Amino acid sequence: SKGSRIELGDVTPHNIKQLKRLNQVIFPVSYNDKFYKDVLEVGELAKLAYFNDIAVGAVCCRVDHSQNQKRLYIMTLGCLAPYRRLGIGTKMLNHVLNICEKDGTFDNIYLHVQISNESAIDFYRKFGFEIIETKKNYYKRIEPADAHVLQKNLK
Ligand SMILES: CC(C)(COP(=O)(O)OP(=O)(O)OC[C@H]1O[C@@H](n2cnc3c(N)ncnc32)[C@H](O)[C@@H]1OP(=O)(O)O)[C@@H](O)C(=O)NCCC(=O)NCCS
Repeated sequence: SKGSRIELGDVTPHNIKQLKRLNQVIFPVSYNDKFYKDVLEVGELAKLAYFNDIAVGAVCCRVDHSQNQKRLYIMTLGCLAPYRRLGIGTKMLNHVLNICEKDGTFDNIYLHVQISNESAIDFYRKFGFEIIETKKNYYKRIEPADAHVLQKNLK
């Protein structure tokens, strides 16, 4: 962490415009105004990521109670293409893993990855996420439509 050029910051009504902008470039699915209203309310579960004080990424999560578990759902975690492989993803994922660890009541953390997202699969598997399912036709508008469900067990 020391000397690091990467820093995470809070999402606020002041920089939320910048979050949406980042998400529009990085992620193939569009998020509605509800998404953005909700992110302003999850506190530490939404962050902007900065490299040399430039906003280049963001992570947005939600608490999920499904399958009789308490789950952390990563809805978006990503950064701008020219800044990849610099540790920014790791900083964002470690931020969320650290919250779950301090809280202690989460059963797992999971997310959906388009089957073509080789680099995302590589990234999450490095941290102990596993493909636990491939959902056919998960995505409505993009090709390919299928998504892997990646999950890391915490319990
Ligand atoms: C997936 C993503 C978040 C990774 O972020 P990042 O900052 O590049 O990740 P990091 O620099 O912390 O790298 C983490 C480790 O993951 C693995 N990894 C990450 N990207 C990889 C790639 N393209 N190919 C192979 N391994 C990769 C590596 O082991 C890497 O460590 P290393 O650089 O020492 O080899 C990034 O590629 C991204 O923003 N993707 C677009 C958004 C997306 O699809 N995210 C998934 C949800 S839909």
